[PDB]
Amino acid sequence: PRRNTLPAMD
Amino acid sequence: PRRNTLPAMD
Amino acid sequence: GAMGSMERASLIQKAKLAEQAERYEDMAAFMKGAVEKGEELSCEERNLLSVAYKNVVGGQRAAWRVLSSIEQKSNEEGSEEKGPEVREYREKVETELQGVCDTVLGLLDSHLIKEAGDAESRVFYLKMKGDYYRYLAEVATGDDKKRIIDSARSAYQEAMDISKKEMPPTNPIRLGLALNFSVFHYEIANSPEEAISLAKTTFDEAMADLHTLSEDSYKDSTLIMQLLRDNLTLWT
Amino acid sequence: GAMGSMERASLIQKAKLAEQAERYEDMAAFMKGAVEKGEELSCEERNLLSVAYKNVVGGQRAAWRVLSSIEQKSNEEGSEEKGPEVREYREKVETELQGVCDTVLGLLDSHLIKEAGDAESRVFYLKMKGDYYRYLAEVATGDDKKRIIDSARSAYQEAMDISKKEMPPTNPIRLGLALNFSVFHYEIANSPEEAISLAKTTFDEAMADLHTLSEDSYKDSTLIMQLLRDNLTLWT
Ligand SMILES: [Mg+2]
Ligand SMILES: [Mg+2]
Ligand SMILES: [Mg+2]
Ligand SMILES: [Mg+2]
Repeated sequence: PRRNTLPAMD
Repeated sequence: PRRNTLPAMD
Repeated sequence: GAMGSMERASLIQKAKLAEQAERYEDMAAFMKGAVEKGEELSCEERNLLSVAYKNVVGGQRAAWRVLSSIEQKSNEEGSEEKGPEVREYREKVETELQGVCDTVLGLLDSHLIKEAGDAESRVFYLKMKGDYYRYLAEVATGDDKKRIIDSARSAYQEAMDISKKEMPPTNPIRLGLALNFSVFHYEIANSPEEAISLAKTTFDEAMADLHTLSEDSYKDSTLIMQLLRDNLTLWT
Repeated sequence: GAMGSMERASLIQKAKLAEQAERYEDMAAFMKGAVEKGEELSCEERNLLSVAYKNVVGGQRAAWRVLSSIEQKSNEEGSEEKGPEVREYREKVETELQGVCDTVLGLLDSHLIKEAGDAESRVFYLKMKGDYYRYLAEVATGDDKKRIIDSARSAYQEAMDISKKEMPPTNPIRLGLALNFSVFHYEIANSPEEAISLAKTTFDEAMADLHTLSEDSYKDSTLIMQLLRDNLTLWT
């Protein structure tokens, strides 16, 4: 599970 | 559901 | 040839790195460069070539079908005119798709097919030729659409004649050829009955040959027989 | 500018077609062409620009991380030498990634940021600037790695100062900025405590502002607060 950043890939 | 052909995309 | 400067072995090593990176454009350019070294391709190298271009052209076919569907909706009765942008962009993608198909057909023609003496290599390349004439046929609308279809049928038929004389009915290239040739009959040649007959006959003869196979060969073949059975379930 | 010949409106229409086709390279080239017409971008057009380049650079970052991992494994003790191919191909992908980052930073610099007067547009562009300096920082190893990191922090900080004075704590651009700035603290700047503090504080202040929102605004904001909470669950 990778930490989140915005925006995300398709 | 699409009919199958080989090889298939990743 | 921007790959003419790189070692054949480095081109093959980087095609495998590109596959793991999911960089299929790079993978195809590397395998294009490897083919242009003029040596025949090993079994593994043929798979890399095929896998690379199938992913490239598969991304283009998916995009072509989305744009072609938007373009048809904008040609309905009561559709609001939006101008030429949908048609222009569908044309751009289509032209790019035809270039990839022509690149592959150029590699098979110069000179992979004429140097392929073994059944497994020659059937593999003739299948590829049928497949890429088939992708061109999916977008063809002019005078040459009939000629493109016959170019696909002709390459498919020659591969089928060889594979029937030279390979067991469970050989994965033979089953993959039959799967793809069957779908050509169904959705390109308007021969749904021929499509169903070839898939049933291919499935039945492989089933009868399974007892000769090792557990790993058995897994390879049964995997492709399941795709034949899925198509048959969809068409009947 | 190979897009200098196309209408701004046709470039925007084709960026949207390219998104539906999942043709992100085309989408970015179209939005690059739209920006180079020299007019400011609307809210929707800013999202298209951001969405297009994020997918392009995201494919490159994923590939860079696979190749960098293979390259590190081949530098182990008891690793079998395989030659320079892994390093050369990781360098090629990395150079292509740096070019995309430089293209985006060039658009923000010429001249999107200096014409962006509204809080929402200026915060959006300054966030983008921090993000693309961050992607350069992910692959930087030389003298300028410190300067790249400070270029990212500096753009992030200015966006944060504006968004704090000019936007509610639930504004999606403000929450997206805080999410990304937080991750910069965690994995780029070696400030995991600062990363956790910003994410907790951003989450808490938005929670307290949710009561002012409509159901659709509430769905937009809560979606981003859930990403903040996921990062916090991963880091604590
Ligand atoms: Mg070269
Ligand atoms: Mg019948
Ligand atoms: Mg132009
Ligand atoms: Mg602590």
